[PDB]
Amino acid sequence: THADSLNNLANIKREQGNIEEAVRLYRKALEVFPEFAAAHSNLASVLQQQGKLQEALMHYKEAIRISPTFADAYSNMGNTLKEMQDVQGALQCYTRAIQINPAFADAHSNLASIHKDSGNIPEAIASYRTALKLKPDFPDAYCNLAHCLQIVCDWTDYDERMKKLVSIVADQLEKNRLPSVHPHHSMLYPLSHGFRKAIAERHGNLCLDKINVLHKPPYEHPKDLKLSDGRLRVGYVSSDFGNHPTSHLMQSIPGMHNPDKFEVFCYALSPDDGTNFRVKVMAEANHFIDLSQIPCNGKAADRIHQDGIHILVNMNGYTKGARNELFALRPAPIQAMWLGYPGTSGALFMDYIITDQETSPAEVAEQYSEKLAYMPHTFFIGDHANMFPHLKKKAVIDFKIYDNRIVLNGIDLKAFLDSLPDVKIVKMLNMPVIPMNTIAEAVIEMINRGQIQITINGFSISNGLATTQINNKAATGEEVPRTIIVTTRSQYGLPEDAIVYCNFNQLYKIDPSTLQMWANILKRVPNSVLWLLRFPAVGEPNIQQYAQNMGLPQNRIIFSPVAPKEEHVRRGQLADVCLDTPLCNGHTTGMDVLWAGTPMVTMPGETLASRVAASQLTCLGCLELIAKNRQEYEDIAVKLGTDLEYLKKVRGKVWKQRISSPLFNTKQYTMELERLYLQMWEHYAAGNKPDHMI
Amino acid sequence: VTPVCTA
Ligand SMILES: *CCCOP(=O)(O)OP(=O)(O)OC[C@H]1O[C@@H](n2ccc(=O)[nH]c2=O)[C@H](O)[C@@H]1O
Ligand SMILES: [K+]
Repeated sequence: THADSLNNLANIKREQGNIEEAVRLYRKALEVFPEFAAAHSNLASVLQQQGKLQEALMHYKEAIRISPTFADAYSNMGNTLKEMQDVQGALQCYTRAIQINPAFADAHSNLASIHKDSGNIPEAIASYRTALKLKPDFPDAYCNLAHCLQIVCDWTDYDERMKKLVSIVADQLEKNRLPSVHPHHSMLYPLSHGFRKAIAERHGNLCLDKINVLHKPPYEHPKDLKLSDGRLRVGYVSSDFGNHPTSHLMQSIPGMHNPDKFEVFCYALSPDDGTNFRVKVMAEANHFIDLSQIPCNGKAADRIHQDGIHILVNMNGYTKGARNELFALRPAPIQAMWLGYPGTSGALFMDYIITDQETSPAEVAEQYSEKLAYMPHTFFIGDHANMFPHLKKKAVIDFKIYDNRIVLNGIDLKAFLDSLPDVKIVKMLNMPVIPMNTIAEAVIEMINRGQIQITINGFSISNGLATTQINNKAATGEEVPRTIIVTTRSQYGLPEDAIVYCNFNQLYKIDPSTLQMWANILKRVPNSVLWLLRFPAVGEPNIQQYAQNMGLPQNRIIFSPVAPKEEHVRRGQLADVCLDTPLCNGHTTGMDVLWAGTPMVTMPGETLASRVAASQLTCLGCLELIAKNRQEYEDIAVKLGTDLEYLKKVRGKVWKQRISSPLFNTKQYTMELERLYLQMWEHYAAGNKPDHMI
Repeated sequence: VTPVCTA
């Protein structure tokens, strides 16, 4: 009873976020009563929260030795093992907890979450429904279930589901509980801007609570650039220096920084995955520090302070692998959110968010806890000019003239074309056309028979479906292909004689409203098709069914598998038009379609995430592809699918402007980012505090 | 195999 009062106090101290005081009290409980199963399990749980995973495991096992049927200890032990990447151990614990007590809702929810993470969405949904049957008031299970349903485009009772998510968040905010909607997912649901901001703020708060155990004073920050020989020391912090979308966007940026005025430190939160992405940032940054080797956030943050960083740049936000505890400790006088996270941090510890006028207009500035720091064009950038230079030019084969039926790309394309007798040059600067011919017939035969490659006139000619067999680093975008590649509509079962609208996003970004718009467009344009991905495959029959109920026959939507990075980008050349997802736009995916020369129709919303595509298109200089409402989006899209001369014009415009605009110009981007960094620095060095920048 | 942005 003395023991229980200590334990109960510790429990409350924990819920409040006084982690140190909770630990101290559980240990007191165990001094007074060593065989206290619950106190061991609760201490284990808080040690797990602090990263002390082995010490946690020890206490969970003591709890179970004391009470062999303590299902809750097994459930929480399972979470600890999952955090240590021991999936097998985790499943053994979850299944043991459910065997002890089949009515234990939390264990069902934990099992569901590991099914989800493993790619077993139907089993995750099933386990979440068991949890909700057992305990109907269970916000974590309801919101995680809602995300599973989103992932597979299960829209059963969609509008009441959405109302219920909002309702749960309202209730959770007013009670100062951690909201069950993850900040990253909050963009997909019709929550208020205040709610989205508050969800983010509460998640940042978990990092503040974790760093308080350390007892660190404020760090003292540079007031001038004297220790760094007049150089601004910029620190980029990311878990994604490796094969990840964010590296596919910004891997050239570190090495393009002006070493006369900047000194670049890249802090990796992940170990080296062996990829060229990681090799490049390690080689080209002035300094590369692997913080994955420094688990303790205190020691890791000290390193950033003694490197003397002026601007620390958060590339994760609330994405996997983040360590925002590093930014909670404020080791640098200016802390900015950049590129990797398409939302606000909600946190006081972040000063700016780097964005732009189109993406985040001054009006909607109360979305963000940060001050707006505008790049002059778009804050978005892509490494496509360096990664896929073989797509800078193309040739076609005239089967029956189309730009997107049978396409050739390669670094040595020019020399191959010059080896051929009868090549026609169509001005657009230009598109070589190989006529139907023995050579043209040899190529089409390789494709129709699914062969890997052939040789024509000494040139290597590769089937675009076989890139991982020819050169797996070229397939991933780690190397530029060294062969000429052939890409065709026939490879993907797309019609030779109709308009192909595409969208290559994960299926979770589609909602009922969006698919209704796409169905309207397809009905207005006979024979045309919508080209989607199995992303994941189990989303396919749901999409097809909701489209059938809207009046489209099944043949109007063609699904392809997710491809390796280079194939994905290359095959966008086969589409006529990309239809962007208004709920959450293609971000990296948007840069990808534009690099192929494919116009993208978008309807910007209010969230940062719903406005990225329109910012890209503005920078690109194609204002005619931005819709102000649903009717406009459909008219634009139908116009592009019926007015074939206007299609040819708009495509020609995207094809040229991907080079002549700033969109993919990483040097210009880096230089503009450098100016913006100096503004931020001077503003502060002159005694001022963070303010908006335009 | 295909890396993506995740929560
Ligand atoms: C923070 C991610 C910003 O990009 P977004 O458009 O949201 O893309 P994600 O869904 O997070 O990631 C998609 C990732 O997958 C590549 N991809 C897509 C499709 C395909 O067939 N093959 C791919 O390799 C995209 O290029 C992107 O990097
Ligand atoms: K079952």
